[PDB]
Amino acid sequence: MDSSEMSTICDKTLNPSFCLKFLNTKFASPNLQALAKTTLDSTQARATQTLKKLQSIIDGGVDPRSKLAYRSCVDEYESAIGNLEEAFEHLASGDGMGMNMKVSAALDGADTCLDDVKRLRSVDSSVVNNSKTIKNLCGIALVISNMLPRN
Amino acid sequence: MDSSEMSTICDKTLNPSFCLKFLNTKFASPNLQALAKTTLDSTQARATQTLKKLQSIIDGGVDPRSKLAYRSCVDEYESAIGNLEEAFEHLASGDGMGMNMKVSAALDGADTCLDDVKRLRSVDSSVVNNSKTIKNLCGIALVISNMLPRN
Repeated sequence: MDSSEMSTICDKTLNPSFCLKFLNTKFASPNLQALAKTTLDSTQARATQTLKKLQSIIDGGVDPRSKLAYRSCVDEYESAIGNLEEAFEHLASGDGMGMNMKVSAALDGADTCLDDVKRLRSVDSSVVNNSKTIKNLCGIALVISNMLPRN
Repeated sequence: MDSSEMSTICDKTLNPSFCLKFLNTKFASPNLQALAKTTLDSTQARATQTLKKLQSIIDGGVDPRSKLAYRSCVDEYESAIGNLEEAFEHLASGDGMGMNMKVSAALDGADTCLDDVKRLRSVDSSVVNNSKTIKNLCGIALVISNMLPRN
């Protein structure tokens, strides 16, 4: 919370100290774990969505050529999901090293689906955006995991 | 979130803009409603606890003199709870005016239990602290409600 507004508010109560301690406790600047935990939630969500949509596009039928490219993405994402899950376990264990390994793996995954899908004459934007989004997110996670305190 | 750390983090990703937009969205400085909403939650919680404990002290028996002072507090708090509930409805409706009225009412309530209980030779600290705490909290709410945009 803005140190400004916080003081602008407490400096009007019959007990600034209490008010300041309360607001600071309630709206504190995020810690590294929390930043990482949020980022992984977003990536896991995004990935899950992509996997549900890839399966969909495939289930409704598509030309032999696309169906192959997409089936590729499906396999890539199933791995990605798994890696992200493990990465979450590591973040929980405070293992930034382990987390970093895992997220990198997922990032590739996302990246690979993109490749396996670029040469298509037409692609579902949903899958492309999500894959790029997931790469951006994963990038953030990688940075954060590095700042996690090591052994 | 610290504009510093935020930049310290995004300035290491292959896409600062995205990362910055993400983190800023995810960990944004609280708005007035949110500050008020949190404060009321804390006060409502605190009040409810006090009421459950006042009833308790009374249910287990106490000398005629204390039982009267406490029964007083019970009535004061039952009103306080109600006022706080209404205040919550107002905050929801964006009625800072209405909210302010209601919280003031509760503040008194808290304050009154304190009076009705000071002349006792001995008091349950739990009830005293909670009442002072609730007054501090209510104070914050009063300030905030005033900054809520008016008609």
